[PDB]
Amino acid sequence: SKAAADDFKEAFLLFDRTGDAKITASQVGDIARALGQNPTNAEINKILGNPSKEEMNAAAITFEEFLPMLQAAANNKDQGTFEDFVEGLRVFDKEGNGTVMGAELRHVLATLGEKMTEEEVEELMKGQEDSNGCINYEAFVKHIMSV
Amino acid sequence: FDETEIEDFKEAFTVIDQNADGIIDKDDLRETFAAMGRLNVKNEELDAMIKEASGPINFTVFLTMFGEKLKGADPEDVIMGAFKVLDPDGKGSIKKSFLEELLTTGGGRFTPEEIKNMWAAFPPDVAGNVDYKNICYVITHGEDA
Amino acid sequence: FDETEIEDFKEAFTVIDQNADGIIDKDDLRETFAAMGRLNVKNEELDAMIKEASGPINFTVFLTMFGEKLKGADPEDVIMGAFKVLDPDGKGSIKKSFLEELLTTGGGRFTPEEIKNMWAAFPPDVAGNVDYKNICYVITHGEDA
Repeated sequence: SKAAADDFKEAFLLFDRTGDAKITASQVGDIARALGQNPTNAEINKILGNPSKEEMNAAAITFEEFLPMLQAAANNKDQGTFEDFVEGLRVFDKEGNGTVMGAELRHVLATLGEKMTEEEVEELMKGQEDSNGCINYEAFVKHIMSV
Repeated sequence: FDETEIEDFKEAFTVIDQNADGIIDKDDLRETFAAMGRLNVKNEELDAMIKEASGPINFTVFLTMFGEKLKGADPEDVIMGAFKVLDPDGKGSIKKSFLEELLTTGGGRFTPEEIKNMWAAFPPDVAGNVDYKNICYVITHGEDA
Repeated sequence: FDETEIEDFKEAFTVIDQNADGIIDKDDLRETFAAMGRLNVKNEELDAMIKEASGPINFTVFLTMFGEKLKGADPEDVIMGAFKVLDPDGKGSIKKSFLEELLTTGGGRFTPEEIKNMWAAFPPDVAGNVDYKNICYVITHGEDA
């Protein structure tokens, strides 16, 4: 709205590697996340196809399509409730203390639903899981929502 | 410009200014080259060095000319800082394809063609991204060591 | 000529120039040979070394004489680079007949007769093309190790 945030246009100049002021359709998922929006990858996929837009063939972009796609994704930020994130992992391990065994969270984050690479899974556990093999998800989900 | 790097350019300015008056003229350039072994140094090379300045080469004109050519010059300790962050487990030289992908995919300065020129005199290990450290040496002091 | 190879020739020039004035004369040649154990070094050997130069042996005359005799000299890391491309799976020394066929059939410098001379002091393994690495050693520093 501007509140006209012109820093979204300045961040588009940091993600366009050619400097022509266009951003390919394959970058739009990760740049919506870097502007403070977490649409799921199936949602980013649907919307695209919904608009008869094929992410399979070469793509370019213009700021005039990327701005309204970020504004259509911005209504879905009401789905980001931290009660359900901590209660999900609280149902994932027994006893009254928030600890996932290391390999349980790593294999679930790579193979269940939207596949996260094991390189990204190791980069998200690095520091929050110590050598006991127990990830405290009270501080883990706190630090994941700090970015 | 750190102060020890400016003192290194002051010492190089004094070794090329053999009249010790504070201004490197064309005779100082020719007599420094003749003392390094250049008996055939042409006057057109000395004139092309003086044609890069708008005035006489005193210490601040030599510093501003080197500043404007070395606008991305990085000392060896900060290049090894960045390469220790690229190899955060220490000791190992990083893979060839990892440096090619991370140069391109992060920045436009890391585009490929430029990556072929990086491999081209910065040899294999250096080019590949496996060794490390020899490239920091030759970026602060050129030519083969 | 890489710069560390030129620094190795500067250190060898300083060990043969025992007067430390920058020019290796015939007395320096004889006193370096006597300090290595050559008590019978003839004056005709010293005169044949000086007969390869047109002037006094200063550092740039010694570098140009070694440059003109070593116009295909290759450092050990680039010889092992080429032998790792000939054995691209690593570790194994390559077969005798594979190096004889690939030397001949690619280039005229790899003709056979020359391949018999390669096997002749570069022993079997080396000659054969099975070992590897000892030949890179003796091409950068001669004689049996």
